[PDB]
Amino acid sequence: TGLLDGKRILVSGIITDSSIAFHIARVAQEQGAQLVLTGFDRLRLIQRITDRLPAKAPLLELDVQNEEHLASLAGRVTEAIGAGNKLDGVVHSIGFMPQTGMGINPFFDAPYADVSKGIHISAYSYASMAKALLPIMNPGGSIVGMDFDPSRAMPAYNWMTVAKSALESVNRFVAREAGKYGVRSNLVAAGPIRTLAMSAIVGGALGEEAGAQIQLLEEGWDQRAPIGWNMKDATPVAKTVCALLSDWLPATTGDIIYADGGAHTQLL
Amino acid sequence: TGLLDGKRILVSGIITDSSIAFHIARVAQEQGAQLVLTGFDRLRLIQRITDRLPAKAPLLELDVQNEEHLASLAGRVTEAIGAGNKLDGVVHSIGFMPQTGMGINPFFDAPYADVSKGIHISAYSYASMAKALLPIMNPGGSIVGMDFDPSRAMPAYNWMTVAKSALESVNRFVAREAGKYGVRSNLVAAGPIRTLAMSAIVGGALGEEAGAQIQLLEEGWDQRAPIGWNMKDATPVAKTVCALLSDWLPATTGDIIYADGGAHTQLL
Amino acid sequence: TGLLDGKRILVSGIITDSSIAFHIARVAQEQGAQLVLTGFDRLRLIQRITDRLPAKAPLLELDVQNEEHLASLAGRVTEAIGAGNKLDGVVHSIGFMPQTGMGINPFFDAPYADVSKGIHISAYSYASMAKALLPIMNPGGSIVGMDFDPSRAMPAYNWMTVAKSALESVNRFVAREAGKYGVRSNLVAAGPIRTLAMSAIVGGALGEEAGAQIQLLEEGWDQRAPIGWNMKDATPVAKTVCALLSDWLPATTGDIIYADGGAHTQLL
Amino acid sequence: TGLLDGKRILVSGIITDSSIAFHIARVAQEQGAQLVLTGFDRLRLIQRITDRLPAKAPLLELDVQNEEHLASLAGRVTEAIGAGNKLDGVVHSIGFMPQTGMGINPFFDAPYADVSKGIHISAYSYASMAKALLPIMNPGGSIVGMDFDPSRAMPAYNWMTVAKSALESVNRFVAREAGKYGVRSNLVAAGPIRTLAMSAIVGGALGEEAGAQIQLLEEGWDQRAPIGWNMKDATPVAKTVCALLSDWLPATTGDIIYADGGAHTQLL
Ligand SMILES: NC(=O)c1ccc[n+]([C@@H]2O[C@H](COP(=O)([O-])OP(=O)(O)OC[C@H]3O[C@@H](n4cnc5c(N)ncnc54)[C@H](O)[C@@H]3O)[C@@H](O)[C@H]2O)c1
Ligand SMILES: NC(=O)c1ccc[n+]([C@@H]2O[C@H](COP(=O)([O-])OP(=O)(O)OC[C@H]3O[C@@H](n4cnc5c(N)ncnc54)[C@H](O)[C@@H]3O)[C@@H](O)[C@H]2O)c1
Ligand SMILES: NC(=O)c1ccc[n+]([C@@H]2O[C@H](COP(=O)([O-])OP(=O)(O)OC[C@H]3O[C@@H](n4cnc5c(N)ncnc54)[C@H](O)[C@@H]3O)[C@@H](O)[C@H]2O)c1
Ligand SMILES: NC(=O)c1ccc[n+]([C@@H]2O[C@H](COP(=O)([O-])OP(=O)(O)OC[C@H]3O[C@@H](n4cnc5c(N)ncnc54)[C@H](O)[C@@H]3O)[C@@H](O)[C@H]2O)c1
Ligand SMILES: Cc1cc(C)nc(SCc2cc(C(N)=O)no2)n1
Ligand SMILES: Cc1cc(C)nc(SCc2cc(C(N)=O)no2)n1
Ligand SMILES: Cc1cc(C)nc(SCc2cc(C(N)=O)no2)n1
Ligand SMILES: Cc1cc(C)nc(SCc2cc(C(N)=O)no2)n1
Ligand SMILES: [Mg+2]
Ligand SMILES: [Mg+2]
Ligand SMILES: [Mg+2]
Ligand SMILES: [Mg+2]
Repeated sequence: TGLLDGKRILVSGIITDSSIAFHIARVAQEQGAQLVLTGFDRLRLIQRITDRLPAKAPLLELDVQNEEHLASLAGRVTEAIGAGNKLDGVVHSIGFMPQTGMGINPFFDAPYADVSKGIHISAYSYASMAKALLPIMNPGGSIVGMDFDPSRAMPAYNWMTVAKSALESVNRFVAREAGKYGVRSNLVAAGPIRTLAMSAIVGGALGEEAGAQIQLLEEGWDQRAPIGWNMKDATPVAKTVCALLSDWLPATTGDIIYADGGAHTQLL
Repeated sequence: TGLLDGKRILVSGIITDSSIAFHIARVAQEQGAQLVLTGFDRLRLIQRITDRLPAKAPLLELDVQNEEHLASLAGRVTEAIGAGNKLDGVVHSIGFMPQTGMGINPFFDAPYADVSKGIHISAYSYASMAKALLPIMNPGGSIVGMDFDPSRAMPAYNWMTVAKSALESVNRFVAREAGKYGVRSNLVAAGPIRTLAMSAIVGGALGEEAGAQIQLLEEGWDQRAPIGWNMKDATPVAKTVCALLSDWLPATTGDIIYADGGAHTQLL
Repeated sequence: TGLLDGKRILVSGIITDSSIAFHIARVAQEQGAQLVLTGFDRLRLIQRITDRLPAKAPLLELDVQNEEHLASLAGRVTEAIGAGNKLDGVVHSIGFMPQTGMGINPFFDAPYADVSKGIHISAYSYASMAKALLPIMNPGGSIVGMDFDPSRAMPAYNWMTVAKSALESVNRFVAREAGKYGVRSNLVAAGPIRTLAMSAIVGGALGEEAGAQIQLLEEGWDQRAPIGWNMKDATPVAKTVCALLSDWLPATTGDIIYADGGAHTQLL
Repeated sequence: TGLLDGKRILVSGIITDSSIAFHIARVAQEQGAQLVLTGFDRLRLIQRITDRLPAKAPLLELDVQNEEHLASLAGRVTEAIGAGNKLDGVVHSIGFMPQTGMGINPFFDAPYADVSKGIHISAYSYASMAKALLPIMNPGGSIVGMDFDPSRAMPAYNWMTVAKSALESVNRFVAREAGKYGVRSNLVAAGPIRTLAMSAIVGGALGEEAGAQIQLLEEGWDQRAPIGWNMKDATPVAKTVCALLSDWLPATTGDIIYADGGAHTQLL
C-alpha cells in the first residue's frame, strides 16, 4: 500500500549516492514502484551505487546526446519490463553544463559549443526522453523533470540558469504532446542540494568567488524558507517527485512544483 | 492505508453537494482522514448535505466575519476532537463577492462596502482562520485555501479576481507565521467548476453578457488544457487538496498548486 | 520641447517635499506638462509644499474615501483647466495602511477595519480615480499608479503588501475600462524610497524589529540591483512615471514597469 | 530636440522594409539618433533597403555565428563613428529558427543541430553582442533586444518559444555585466507583427495547421488587448524600443517591457 503501488517507473540521473535521482529511486521503491534505471557512461559505477537501493532494478545505458540510445530506448525498456507492459512514470534527473558555462569563468567567456552541449543535456533531452517514452506510457502516466528556479539571474550558475529557463519552456511543450497520451509533464524546482558537485563548488572547484557566492545563496535560501531548507536532505525533493508520479495531482501539467522550503515566495 | 490515515482535518465551505469543499471532504474521508466541518449560517441545510459524506463528522458554526466565532473556534474544535488532540490539516474553501462586485454590473460601479465584504470573506479570512487554528495544529501540518488564478484580468469575475489576488498575497504571509509551527500554507488554483452559482451565472443570473463571457472562458479553458478540463468534475481538485494535506509535498509553502488541467501554462 | 509638452496632467499624492508625487510633479513640469494637483486633508500644508514646484498649479482637495469629492472631481478639474479641455494624464501616488497593518504588530493582529481602510485608499481608489477621470481624458491618455512589488512576501510591509497585490489586480481591470477611451493604465513598481515615513520606520517608529528588517531589505535591494539603487533619489522613479505619461509607450497597458534598479530580476 | 538627440546607436536586424528593426531605425533617426547598422549575409539587399531610412547610416556586416565578425565588431563601429566616440545604444533585433523547429513539423521532430542554431542566433547572440559592444558603450547606455512572450506554450512557435525563454534568461545575466559599465539591458516583448515571414506562415509556408493556429493567435491577441493590437503596425513597438534607448527609464534593467497592446495582462 505504497503511494506508487503497481507503478512501473523509469528513473534516469543516478551517478552517486548523493544524486537527487538516487533518493527519488529510493523513495519510489519504498512506495511500491517497480523501477527501470538509466545511466550515463559509467555503468559499472552506477550498478554498484544502485545495489544500495531497497530493491533490484534493471539498469539501461542512456547517453541523451546519442540518437541510437534514444531510438532503441523504448524497445530496451519493454524488454526489461516485459512485452504488454508499459511505464506509468518517467523521471528526468539529468543536468550538465561545461565548466566554462558555470562558476568564475566570466558569463561572456563561455563558448557556444559548451553552452549548446549544456542546453542539449539539460533542456532538449527532456523533449528527447518524452519522444522516446510516450509511445510506451500508460494513460494517467507522469513525466517529471528536475528544475532550479531560473526566474531571476544569480551568481555562478550562469549558463546552467539559462538552460533551466529553456527546460521550463520545453516542459510546457512536452505537456502538449504528453496530453495526447493522457500523460502529465511537470518539473520539480528544488532548493539547492549538497550533491558531490555542489560541495566541490562551495569548496572552490570552480573558483573562490563562485564558491563564496553559492555559499551565500544557500544561507539566504534557508533564511527565506518559512519552513527552513536543509540542503543536506534530498528526501523532501524525492517525496515531491513521487507526489507528481502518483494519482494525487491529476489535473496538473506543463507546470512547476517548488520543493524549495517556500524560499521563492519570500523576498527576505 | 489511505493517503490521510490518522490525520485530523478541519474542512470549511460546504453549502451544497456541488461545493468544492463537499468533494474535498469526501476524498479526505475516503483517504482515512477524521474530519471536523465548519458551516456558515444555514447549519440545518449543511448538516443534511454532510449526512451524504462517507463518514459522520462534527459540524461547527463559523461565520468568518464574526470575531466571537473566530475567538471560540480552537476551543470548539478541541472539544469536537478531544483534549490533547490537535489538527493536522485545515481547508479554507470560502469565497464570496456581492453581486455588485461580479457580473454585468460595471467594474467601476461596485461600492467599496461591497468590495470590502468580499475581500473580508474571500481573502482576510484565510489569515483569520490560520490565526485561530495554528495554536491547535501539529508540526508537519497543512493549511490549504482555494484560489482562482487572478494573474490576468478576465470578464465578469471583476472584484472576485481582485479578492483572489489579495488572497495569494495573504497566503505568502500566512506561510511565514505557519512555519513557526512547522505548518505549511498553500493554495490550490482550480479551473472553473460548475457549482450551483457557476451554473446560474452561465444561465444569466448576473446578466447576459457576463454569462456569455464565462461560458467562453470555460470553453477556452478545456481547449487550452493539455489534459483537458472537466468543469463538471471537482474530484481532480479535491485530490490535489488532499495531496497538499498529505506528507507528500513537505517542502512546499506560501505557494500555489494549479489543478486546472494545465490551462494556465498554454496561451492557445 | 519637453517630453510632455502641451499635456494636461493630474497629480495626486503630494504631502511633503519627499513625496514621490512631488518629484513626479517637478519632472512633469520640467518636461512641459501643465498640472492640476490633488491633496488630502492638509491643503494649507500641501499648497506651501507645492509653491516649491517649477510652476504654479491649481490644487484641488481629494479624499479618496469621500464619495462627494469623487463625484465632483471631474467638474472641479474642468473648471481648473477650462471648459473644452481634457486631461492627457492622471497620476495616482496614494497609499496608506494603518499602523496595525504594517511594522512589528503581528500580521494576524491587524483588525479588518484597519486592513479595509488601507485597501480602500491604496487599491480601490485607483479604480475610483479612473471612474471619475476617464470621462474627462483624451484618447492617447495615460493613467499611472505607484506600486511596490508584492510578488513575494517581506517582513514589516505586511498588509501594505496585500494592498499592493490587490492594486496590481485593480490595474488590469482599470486597463479594460480605460481602453474604451483610448487610455492606457499602468503601474510603476518603485524600489524603496526614503520618504519621511520610510526614514521614521527604519528609525524604529513601527518597532525595532520592523526597522531592522526594512534596513536589511534596503541594503539587499542596492546589492541586487545591476545598476545600483539609490533610495535617497526619487528622480529615476519620477522619470519612469513621465515615460508612461508620454507618447513613447503607446502599446503598454494593464502592466507594471519596474523602476527598481533591476533588483527584482536578480536573486543575489 | 528628438527623444534621442546626440545618441549614437547600433541597430542590427534589418533584412526587409517590414523588419521590426527597419521601423526601430526609422523612429530612432526621426528622434535625432545617429545610427550604425549591422546586416547579415545580403549586404547589397540591406543597403538598398536602408537607403529608404530618413538619414544615411554606415552599414557593417555581422553574422552573429561568426567569431571573427564579433571580435572585429567594436573596432569596425569605432571606425564608423570616429575614434574617441562611443555608442549610447545597441539594438538586438535578431531571431532565427530553422523550419524543423517551427510550424507543422512535430515539436519532437526538430533535430538538436537545428534547435542549437536557432538558440545560437536568437538567444546566445544577445550575450555575444553585449560582450563585443560594452567596451565601446558610454555610461547611461542602453542595450535592447526583441522578445516574444514565451511564458506559456503556444502552437507552431515551438522551439522559437524555447529560444525566447532562453533569451529572457540571457538578458538578466547581460544586465549584471552591463551594470558594471553603467549600461542597462532590457527586452521589448512585442505582440505579433506581420513581417514577410509572418505573412508567409499565416499563408501556410510552414503547413496549413500552423498557419491556421497563428491566425487564431493573432485574432485572440487583438481581442484581449485593452487598447487593441494592430499586427500591421510596427510603429508602437519601435517607439517602445526608443523609450528604452532614451534617458527616460533609467532604473529599469534585466527586464521586459511589453509592447503588446496589454494582451498578456488579460485572459479573455
Ligand atoms: N543539486 C542541486 O542543487 C540542484 C537543484 C535543483 C535541481 N537540480 C537538478 O537535478 C538534476 C539532477 O542533478 P543532481 O544535482 O542530482 O546532480 P548529479 O550529478 O548527481 O545528476 C546529474 C546526472 O546527469 C547525468 N547526465 C549528464 N550527462 C548525461 C548524458 N549525456 N546523458 C544522460 N545523463 C547524463 C549524470 O550522469 C548524472 O547522473 C539535474 O537536472 C540538476 O540540474 C539540482
Ligand atoms: N467554482 C469555481 O469555479 C471556483 C474556481 C476556483 C476556486 N474556487 C473557490 O473555491 C472556494 C469554494 O467555492 P465553491 O465554488 O465551492 O462555491 P460554494 O458557494 O459552494 O462555496 C463557498 C462557501 O463560502 C461560504 N461562506 C460565505 N460567506 C461565509 C462566511 N461569512 N463565513 C464562512 N463561510 C462563508 C459559503 O457558505 C460556502 O460554503 C471559494 O474560495 C471559491 O472562490 C471556485
Ligand atoms: N516610499 C516607498 O518606498 C514606496 C515604494 C514603492 C511605491 N510607493 C508608493 O508610492 C505612493 C506614494 O507614497 P510615498 O512613498 O510618496 O509616501 P507619501 O506619504 O509621501 O504619499 C502618500 C500620499 O497618500 C495620500 N493619501 C493618504 N490617504 C489619502 C486619502 N484618503 N485620499 C487621498 N490621498 C490620500 C497622502 O496624503 C500622501 O500624499 C504610494 O502608493 C506608495 O505606496 C512607495
Ligand atoms: N515578427 C513578430 O511577430 C515578432 C514578435 C515579437 C518579437 N519578434 C522578434 O523581433 C526580432 C526581429 O524579427 P522580425 O520579426 O523583424 O523578422 P526579420 O526576419 O525581419 O528580422 C530577423 C533578422 O535576424 C537576422 N539574422 C538571422 N540570422 C542572423 C545571423 N546569423 N547574424 C545576424 N543576424 C541574423 C536576419 O538577417 C534579420 O535581419 C527577432 O528577435 C524576432 O524574434 C518578432
Ligand atoms: C542546478 C544544478 C547545480 C549543480 C551543481 N549541478 C546541476 S546538474 C550536475 C552538473 C554538474 C556539472 C559539472 N560542471 O560538473 N554540470 O551539471 N544542476
Ligand atoms: C472563483 C469563484 C467563482 C464563483 C462563481 N464563486 C466563487 S465563491 C462563491 C460565491 C458565490 C457568490 C455570489 N455572489 O453568490 N460570490 O462567491 N468563486
Ligand atoms: C510601499 C510603501 C511604503 C511606505 C513606508 N509607505 C507607503 S504609502 C505611505 C504610508 C504611510 C503610512 C503610515 N502608516 O503612516 N501608510 O502608508 N508605501
Ligand atoms: C517571434 C518570431 C516570429 C517569426 C515569424 N519570426 C521571428 S524571427 C525571424 C525568423 C524567420 C525564421 C524562418 N524560419 O525563416 N525564423 O526566424 N520571431
Ligand atoms: Mg544491496
Ligand atoms: Mg448518510
Ligand atoms: Mg515658489
Ligand atoms: Mg533614400
